[PDB]
Amino acid sequence: TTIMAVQFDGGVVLGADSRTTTGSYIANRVTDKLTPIHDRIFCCRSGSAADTQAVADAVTYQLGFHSIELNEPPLVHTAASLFKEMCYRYREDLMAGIIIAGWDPQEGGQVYSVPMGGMMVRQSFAIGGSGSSYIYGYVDATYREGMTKEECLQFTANALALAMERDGSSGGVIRLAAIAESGVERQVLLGDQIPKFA
Amino acid sequence: MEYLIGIQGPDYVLVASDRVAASNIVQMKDDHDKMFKMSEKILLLCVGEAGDTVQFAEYIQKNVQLYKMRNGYELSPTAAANFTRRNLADCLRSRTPYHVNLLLAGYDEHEGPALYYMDYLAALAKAPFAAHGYGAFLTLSILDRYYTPTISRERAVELLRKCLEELQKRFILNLPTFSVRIIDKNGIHDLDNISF
Amino acid sequence: LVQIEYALAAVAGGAPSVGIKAANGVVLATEKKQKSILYDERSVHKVEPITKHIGLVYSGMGPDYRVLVHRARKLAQQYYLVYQEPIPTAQLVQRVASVMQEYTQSGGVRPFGVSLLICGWNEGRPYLFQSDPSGAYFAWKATAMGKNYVNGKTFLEKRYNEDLELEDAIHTAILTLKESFEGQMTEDNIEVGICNEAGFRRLTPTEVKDYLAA
Amino acid sequence: SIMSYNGGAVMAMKGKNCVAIAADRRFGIQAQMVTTDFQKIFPMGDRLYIGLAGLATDVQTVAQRLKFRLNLYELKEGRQIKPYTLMSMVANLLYEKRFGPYYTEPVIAGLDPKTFKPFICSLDLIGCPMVTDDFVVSGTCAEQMYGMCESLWEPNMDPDHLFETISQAMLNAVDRDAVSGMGVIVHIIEKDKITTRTLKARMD
Amino acid sequence: TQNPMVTGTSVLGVKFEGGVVIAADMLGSYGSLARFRNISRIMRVNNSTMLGASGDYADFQYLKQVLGQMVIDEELLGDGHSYSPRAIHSWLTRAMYSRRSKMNPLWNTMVIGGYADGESFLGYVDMLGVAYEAPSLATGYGAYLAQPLLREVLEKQPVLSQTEARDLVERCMRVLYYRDARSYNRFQIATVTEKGVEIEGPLSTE
Amino acid sequence: SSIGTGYDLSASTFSPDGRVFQVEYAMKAVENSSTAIGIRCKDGVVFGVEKLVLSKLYEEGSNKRLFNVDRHVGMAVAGLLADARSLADIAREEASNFRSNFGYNIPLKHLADRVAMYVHAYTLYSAVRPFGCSFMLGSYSVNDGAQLYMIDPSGVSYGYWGCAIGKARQAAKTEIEKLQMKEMTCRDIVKEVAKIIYIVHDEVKDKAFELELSWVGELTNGRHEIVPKDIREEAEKYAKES
Amino acid sequence: HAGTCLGILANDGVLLAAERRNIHKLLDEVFFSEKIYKLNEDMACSVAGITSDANVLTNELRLIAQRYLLQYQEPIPCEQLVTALCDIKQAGVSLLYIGWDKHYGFQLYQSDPSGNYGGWKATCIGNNSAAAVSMLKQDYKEGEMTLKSALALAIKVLNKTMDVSKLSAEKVEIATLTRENGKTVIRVLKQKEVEQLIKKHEEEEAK
Amino acid sequence: FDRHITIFSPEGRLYQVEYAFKAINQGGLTSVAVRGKDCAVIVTQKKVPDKLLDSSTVTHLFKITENIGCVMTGMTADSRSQVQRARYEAANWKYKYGYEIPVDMLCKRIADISQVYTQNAEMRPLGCCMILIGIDEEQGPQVYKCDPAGYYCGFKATAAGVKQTESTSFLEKKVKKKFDWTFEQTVETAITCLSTVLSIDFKPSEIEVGVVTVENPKFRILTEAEIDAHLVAL
Amino acid sequence: TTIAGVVYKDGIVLGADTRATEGMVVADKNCSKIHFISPNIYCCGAGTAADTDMTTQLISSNLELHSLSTGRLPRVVTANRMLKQMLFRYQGYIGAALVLGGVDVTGPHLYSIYPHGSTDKLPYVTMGSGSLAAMAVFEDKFRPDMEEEEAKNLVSEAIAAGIFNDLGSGSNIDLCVISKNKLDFLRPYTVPNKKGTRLGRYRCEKGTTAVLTEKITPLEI
Repeated sequence: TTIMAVQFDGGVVLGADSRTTTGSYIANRVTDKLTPIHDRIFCCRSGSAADTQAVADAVTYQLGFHSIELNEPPLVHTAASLFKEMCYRYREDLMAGIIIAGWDPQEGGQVYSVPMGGMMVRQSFAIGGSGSSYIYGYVDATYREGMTKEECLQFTANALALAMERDGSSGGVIRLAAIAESGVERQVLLGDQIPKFA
Repeated sequence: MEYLIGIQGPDYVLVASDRVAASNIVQMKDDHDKMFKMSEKILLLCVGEAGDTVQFAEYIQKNVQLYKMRNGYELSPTAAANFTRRNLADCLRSRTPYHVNLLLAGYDEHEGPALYYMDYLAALAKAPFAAHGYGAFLTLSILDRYYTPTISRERAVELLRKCLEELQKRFILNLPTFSVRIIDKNGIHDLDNISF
Repeated sequence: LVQIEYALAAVAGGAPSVGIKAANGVVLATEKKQKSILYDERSVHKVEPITKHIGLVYSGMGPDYRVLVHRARKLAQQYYLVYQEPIPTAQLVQRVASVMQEYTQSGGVRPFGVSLLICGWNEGRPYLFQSDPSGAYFAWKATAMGKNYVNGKTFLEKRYNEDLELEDAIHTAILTLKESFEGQMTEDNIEVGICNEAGFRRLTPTEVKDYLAA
Repeated sequence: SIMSYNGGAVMAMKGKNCVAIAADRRFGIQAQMVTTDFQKIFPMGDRLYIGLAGLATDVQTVAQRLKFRLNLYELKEGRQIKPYTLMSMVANLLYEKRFGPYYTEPVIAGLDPKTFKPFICSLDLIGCPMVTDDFVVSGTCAEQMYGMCESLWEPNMDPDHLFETISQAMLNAVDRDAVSGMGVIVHIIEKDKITTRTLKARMD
Repeated sequence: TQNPMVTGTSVLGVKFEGGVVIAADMLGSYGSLARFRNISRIMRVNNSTMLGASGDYADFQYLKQVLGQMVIDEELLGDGHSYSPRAIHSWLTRAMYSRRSKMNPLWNTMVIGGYADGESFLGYVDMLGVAYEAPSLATGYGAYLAQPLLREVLEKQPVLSQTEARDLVERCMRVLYYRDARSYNRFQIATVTEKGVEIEGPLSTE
Repeated sequence: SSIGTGYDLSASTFSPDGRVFQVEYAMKAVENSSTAIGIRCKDGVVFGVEKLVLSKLYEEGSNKRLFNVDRHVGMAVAGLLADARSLADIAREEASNFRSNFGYNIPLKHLADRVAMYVHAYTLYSAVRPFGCSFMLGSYSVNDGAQLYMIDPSGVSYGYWGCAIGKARQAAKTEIEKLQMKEMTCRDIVKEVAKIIYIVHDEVKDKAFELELSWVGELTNGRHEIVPKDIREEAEKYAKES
Repeated sequence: HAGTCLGILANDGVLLAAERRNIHKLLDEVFFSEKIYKLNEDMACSVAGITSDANVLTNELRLIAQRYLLQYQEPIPCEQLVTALCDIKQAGVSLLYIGWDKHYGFQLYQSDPSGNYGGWKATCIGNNSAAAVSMLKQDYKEGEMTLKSALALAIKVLNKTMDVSKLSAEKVEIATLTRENGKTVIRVLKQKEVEQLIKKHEEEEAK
Repeated sequence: FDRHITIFSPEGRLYQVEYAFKAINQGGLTSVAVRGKDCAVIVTQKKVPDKLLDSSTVTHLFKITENIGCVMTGMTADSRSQVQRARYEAANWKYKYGYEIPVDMLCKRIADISQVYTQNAEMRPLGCCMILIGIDEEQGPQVYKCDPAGYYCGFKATAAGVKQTESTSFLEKKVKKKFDWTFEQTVETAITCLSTVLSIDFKPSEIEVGVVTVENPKFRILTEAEIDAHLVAL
Repeated sequence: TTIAGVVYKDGIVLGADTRATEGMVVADKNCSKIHFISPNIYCCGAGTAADTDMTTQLISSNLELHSLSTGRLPRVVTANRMLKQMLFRYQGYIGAALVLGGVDVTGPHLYSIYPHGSTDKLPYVTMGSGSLAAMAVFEDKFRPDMEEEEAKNLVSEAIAAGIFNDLGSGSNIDLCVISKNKLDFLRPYTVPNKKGTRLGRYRCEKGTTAVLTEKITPLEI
């Protein structure tokens, strides 16, 4: 798995691969690891494919009921704090590494990373999954401060393609998502549309 | 290990058991009755671990004595065997199983004499003759050799003594003294102790 | 036994329902009037299925029926998980009437204001029972509850003959609701459910209009 | 292998308008014969038998829990049980204690009391039903009678031809098993009679 | 925690004439991986108590909201009574001891600093409920790499000034950056006085 | 007049014209207690309580009629004070369990519904009586701005610009309507909140009283605090001169 | 008072004699177990109550009759099954109990609704009980009673307690419990055998 | 003692349930709902009883899910409590079954909660009624209503509150002559219904209107100037 | 075990073999591995054999209670989410590997359900021990939006690729075709491997086995 979220001025940019393995066999190769938690809040699932689905479906319930009571679009910090309290209470029985990125009117685009153990920290860009280790040097080097929406998409798509080439547990196609005030824009990069670095 | 044996005839359920109870290398008691009487006409020969014998056999002795008080008539030996088998079986999946090897023996006014066998897993088997302990390995084939189904009760005492002399000759544990008692139609008598 | 006698007053004030056990089938016909044209006639249903082969109708209080139609569906599936066979109609009514008895027994809870008519089909033989709010249940050939059920059971006793088929029982069930209707019954004002070898199903309203042409 | 603690060898075989269930007679602790008259086939109706192998104390426990649940069934329903339903009654008795199982694998064999069609079945230790048209086996010597029954079973057998087929399969399988034997008992369930034969076997 | 996931490292602490300074680096390690490089491991508990913790950073974020809410709960009823630094230290000893007795410890090691009623307080709490007070504290490999540097100055000079103990901590941070593999370049020193808790920015070793 | 039937002995019983009297009797304890007012401005929320002193032996600060239920929300109660301290402790636990689950300060539109559905829940059963205390809640934040809600013993919770609870709630509201508070600032209404208290106090019947004041607003960074001894003394001088 | 079941003890069997009461014509004549409810292989019963509270009292007796058999692998003695329900009713219908056990032979009991039982040689419960309890005390050889002599006494005292002009030959439910070849037989007698006892009574009492 | 709890009368009536319908008329307000061929509209009175009310906090229309709307009529504190179960039971359906709850099954869920108040004597019925409007995936628009008794029927148009009977006769008469509605001019049917029986029709900021449509299934409360457009054309 | 599924623009085609093994010896030659859930949702089953049976029966009863109460045909996402919220609760201690597939009002949907509670919605899945052999055929010969008989030839070739290549698979091919209109439950669809006709004649004559005793019990008619 290789997931990635990048914050820009006005929203966030998401990214994940599409490979779920069972050891060294690829059971699914078109997985959707970008799950909509709310209308302008996603999560990126990494780790146990059963734990991350059963946590994200519970936070979609907990945030959806929270949002209709308050009659407001919910905070992205509120969504990640639900992931924090879920991952922290059950980390003796979960292997769920989540990064939460979305938009809310109070403080704009936000990226929160909830790794295994269930700590929560707001990062300017977060990387996760087993293939995140292969691109720490790449994303720490070419991350400018104040990239545009189109520039964070290529920065996410280059960095995922570099890790899919190196990680056996990663691979497949690149699923990108941009969340801003206007809505969610989802595109899927397959074939020669994915970047190749030789 | 401790030793049990039963020989069923046409009208008697002759049983014997050792009179030794042992810790590590010493043996602590030279006259230890391992037979528990439950009715006027049934017994229960219980061996096994330390502690589980006197906790299970006393439990079965008073719950069968409770049947006589509530009703006036005592249990049949078959129903007391299945009552014993019922309690030992459904406790071996619990947190506190019992490791008791039993040999139940009673007489019935209608069904006749009966000897029952069960292991520590509570698998009840009615047998013409049965034995327990490590000394069962020696003494079953004297019984497989010389047991007729119509053996007299005086030829069953001498069949019993052939088995116990086999333990004196061949078995490594010192089992010098045995309690011997008969379960004919008049109840539980008590034959003289076979000792060496 | 005071509230139980008063719950039967809530049954006998309820809408008429008629059940007739034919030779090869059982028919459950009832009254579904609406107070206004504003009520959607097809939104809620009175004849209601339990299994593939058991349905039941009521006379009495509407919401108390749904508690019994939700328990009778559980009790039919708690049978089917254990025995892997569709529940006998005799065994279903024993469990439903035990639930209805369970609220008369406990204090601070009123009984159900509902009598039930429970059709069914087992082993090639039809079944029609009736469970009372007391927890009593009786096997019937033909009966009725609701408003004017004393007039209904005397009307059924003159026009019952155990050699009649299922198509002949749908007529004598609508003719029993005809006597105490007070209006003009369309395809929407009544609800009919039939139970045969093929199973239980409530009749679609276009199927009922063919029977209303008699 | 705790199901080889007492041995056990139970087999059912379907014939034409009749079934046959057969089992051995040995009760043994690990390798020690205790009795030669141990019951493994239990009557569960007029013409419907169950046979239980495996750990011998669950041979006696499951046969009594089932007879407990069968007598409540046969009196509440007011009719004898269908053999397809006794399959699911055992399959719920065994799956209820899944996490820690009854160490038995029952095979049932009987006739449908309204149709008299032959029915045989087998169940795993956690209650997985298995309806076959030829034969089912269970016990310590399972592969030995798997091979004797795809050599001898032909379809549509007479009851005197079915009895030879299931007994010649039981005898030659328990003679190649050390812990199963000491005599074989055979039940032939027909429409009008039950013939129980115990037959001459090698006593180890 | 039964297995720590994102850990901290050595938290210092030394009391001086009229206050306590503790320090910690701004880094969470996911098993020899500098994964989170901008986290604060020093808590402002209330106006007279401060707290820094080593060990699992997720368990420390649990203690920031339990001990954080407990401070707010005392400020609502307005009785004038705050918690003393000895009170947080004695509360936190009971919290960490109760979790080892359920065999579910909080994998941390706290340094409770504090100045109240004209006394500097400095208290250590382990993951086993081991608690004491000392003129100098250092958890982790600071107990080997910096606690010798703190105990040698506090024997010759038993009372330090604020600037004496500040430069002493920064001498011990530089030894930790040179000799602890889990350490990090950016750290922060927080200081309690008679004025209150003041956490400083991302100070760097050089 | 009186009724001898038992349609007013439980709150689990309607009257034959569709009234729950035990709720309507519970808001007679509120309608008999001293007056508490709260006025919202363009930059915050100011409370003010006519606190009756019942004995000269009681210390200044006894019977605190202005609670703090979170670090951003206040509470001004009326009615039976022992029940108000239990709804203070419920409002604190609701505000505490929100931050323990969602990780930020609880909104005031949502705090005054969790509490209002706790008050409502005792107006349904024959085992508990309704609360004898209406109360107010006021907060200020960058997100939500200034908000002031009141909760009745029935459990209804509306949002107000100005509020009054107590026996002079009718005379206080007609003074609050004289104010045009949507343009005034928060310090200028502490002059006015303390003014309305000294007007509606019937000094003939009630013997003597203290004045409690507390704001929450943008001049103390959105936390609820008791008005200090300087600004409360000036507002008590501008009122008693008026 | 609803039922009219009556027990009669003999030297070689016990018999229950219940009448099938059908109030309305549109009640379905059930082909199931109607009036004499078999409890286990050697014991039967009959209740003086409605057939819904019958199914609660009999399916509780059948739990006791099978929790015994699960525990001892013997059939329950025909007083302990009576006693165990009388302990449950002590913490609302009257019953009879016919059965056989190896201890006290053929047995007949009568549980009061209060929770009291008693061994009877012949008794009645339900509709017109004391009218037929008194008629049994007139003519019952307490010890010299054969089964058919007890069976003729049943349809004698039922011809003076129920109905009109036919003794309701299709609405009387005699069941006899006998010993035969070691096992225990419970014969709900058929309609042809129940009609001939009416024929053998109407011929013998007219002549 | 059969008038102080929910047990039967000797005539077979539940008096507390009948008294609970009288509790709906104590609010002094009236709500009217109506179904169109592709739309569903609810219309209430919005009475501002005090000049110091923040009028944004006085409402009776509530979002239950993203595309199921509500309108509560009756005791206001009981109304917010029965919204909270509908808020819960509609989000619990989405978590257990993976699709949006119908308006069919949400009324039947709420009415089954309300039946328990009419059978246990330890609790009173809620003195308020719910009218749920929403678009089904396969049946079009739906307008249903729960009552304190427990009845969950489906409606072409309905009413609630003090003018319930008078508004029904206005809605019956329009539902007999034509198909009772067409598209989102169905809003004009409901606003005339609440203005005929209450006989005021004073201002366009004294009502509250909510809609669901086929082309936009989400429940959207119309604004003041958006609802002045239907009233200037009325 | 070799179970598979595919989506064919008009519904779902589910396939399964029939060999049930107890160890490495064939127990049942005619096992049934495609299970009923609703009249429009079936479910192939691998993994632990009893944990598949008693789970899909539990879902088929909990979703009939949903079906009668809603009064309309159930959705496949309901059967997905009943299964994944149950298998997650048992933490994989019940080995249910499922190829849930069905046709509801939203269209054709097919899911693969893993024992730890992870689900995955694909146009084609295979599970079981012969699952890797059957994805060879789907990764080679699947195209989106096929026809009915084209998809049945794909799934039957996929299950046969698991029959001839996995040891714990064989003896027949079960098919199940679900559309919006019909439901073809094809239980003996393809018989690739048959038992060979025996050359000898080994029939036990009457009187070969000696008997010790014989008790005959006549039964009533």
